[PDB]
Amino acid sequence: NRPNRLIVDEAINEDNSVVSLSQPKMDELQLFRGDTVLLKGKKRREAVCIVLSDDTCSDEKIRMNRVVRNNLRVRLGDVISIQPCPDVKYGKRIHVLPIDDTVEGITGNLFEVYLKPYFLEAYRPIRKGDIFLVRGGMRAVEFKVVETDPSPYCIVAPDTVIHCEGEPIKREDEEESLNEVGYDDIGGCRKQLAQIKEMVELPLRHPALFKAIGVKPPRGILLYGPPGTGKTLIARAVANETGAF
Amino acid sequence: AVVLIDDSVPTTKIQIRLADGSRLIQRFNSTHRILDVRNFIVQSRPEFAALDFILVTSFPNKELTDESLTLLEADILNTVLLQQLK
Amino acid sequence: FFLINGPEIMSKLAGESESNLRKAFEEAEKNAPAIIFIDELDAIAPKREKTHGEVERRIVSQLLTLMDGLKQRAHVIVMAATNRPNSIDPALRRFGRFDREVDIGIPDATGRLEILQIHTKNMKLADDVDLEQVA
Repeated sequence: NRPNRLIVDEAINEDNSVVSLSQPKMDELQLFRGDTVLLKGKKRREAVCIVLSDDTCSDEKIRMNRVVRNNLRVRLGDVISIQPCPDVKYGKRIHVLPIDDTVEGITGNLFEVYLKPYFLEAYRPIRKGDIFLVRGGMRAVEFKVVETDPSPYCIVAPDTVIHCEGEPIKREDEEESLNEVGYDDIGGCRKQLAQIKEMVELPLRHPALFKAIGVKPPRGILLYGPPGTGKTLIARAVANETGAF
Repeated sequence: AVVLIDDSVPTTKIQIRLADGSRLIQRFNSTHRILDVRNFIVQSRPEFAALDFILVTSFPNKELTDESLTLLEADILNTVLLQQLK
Repeated sequence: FFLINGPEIMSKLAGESESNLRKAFEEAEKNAPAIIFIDELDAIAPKREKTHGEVERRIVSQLLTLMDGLKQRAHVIVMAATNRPNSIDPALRRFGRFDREVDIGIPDATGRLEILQIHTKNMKLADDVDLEQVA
């Protein structure tokens, strides 16, 4: 429901290789086929990929990486204010997270081979938390850092080989993290729960607006009394959706 | 920054990204050859003039070996194209 | 203003609450002609009758000694706040432990309008309406 929200459909590839940025998308925003794009993703999905602008084949609505968006739980149609992310620069030796599931199928020190293929001209989306096609040792070596606060991807010199983590990250933890409790499970009370969540968020997303209302913001919100349906579901979904301790 | 800039000719805001990430955005006319772009880069930056400056994109790697290519055939309009000095 | 919370002095260590209370009283006395801001003092003692807790009984006794005590409160006011006047302890309800006692009542519609206007003074949520009319 925002002007910075083009109609993002699935790209011609499930990865960010065959994205089709609209002519209007490439025009109103500096949306190049090969430009770093700080798009918007749900559940804290920082997208800094280079989505292609395949408006030449079809100047249709926005086309988004299907696999990458699904893995990042991104919204195909959200307001992806895809801006350059040159400010986020990576360190020379960052804690690169070598996943055990990434090595679960890779042969030999294919991590080093992929890193050599990934250190310079990684040929994949430059982000974290999504499904990026990473091939190494005849396997899917997604031995990437989960995220880096500055430059989740290699936004440093191509030779700046981040110090890979020695421990291999097992697939069970990744599956548990991916099966998070999103706000999608928070349906039904799309009036009361929605109102409470909006009250919490506006206090967090526009506290200046609440102060400028002239009246003081609500000091808090006591939650609805659930009749045994299990309010832990709503609480966990909110806590996952919320950046609060 | 000696780039052939003309309103009548097709100008393209070529965001020429430097080796450090500095997107030198220049609206060069399509009639300008890649030699014109290289001369603009050299005039606006002596670091690439003293080195073997060949415009190679990150995705995919394709150095600008042919400096006679026109800006129209380059297809770098509103694009973050990396530039490196070798 | 020696602010005193209700569940504050009660600690796991032996006699910790009484020691804390005595320390607070002495600090307030040596500090200034202070006032004992005893906040949420209502749940402090069940008149030492229903006080089956020996620690609770000791706490009540220490509180009585500090409050009801010869030459104890010199220029030392005791801001005692009660939420359940019925839950008051026997000795405290008497003068000497609490010489004064006030009950806070609900406001009248005129006082309601006054308080409402004063609270609403922070903002303007109706330019063409009088808050007194609604109140």
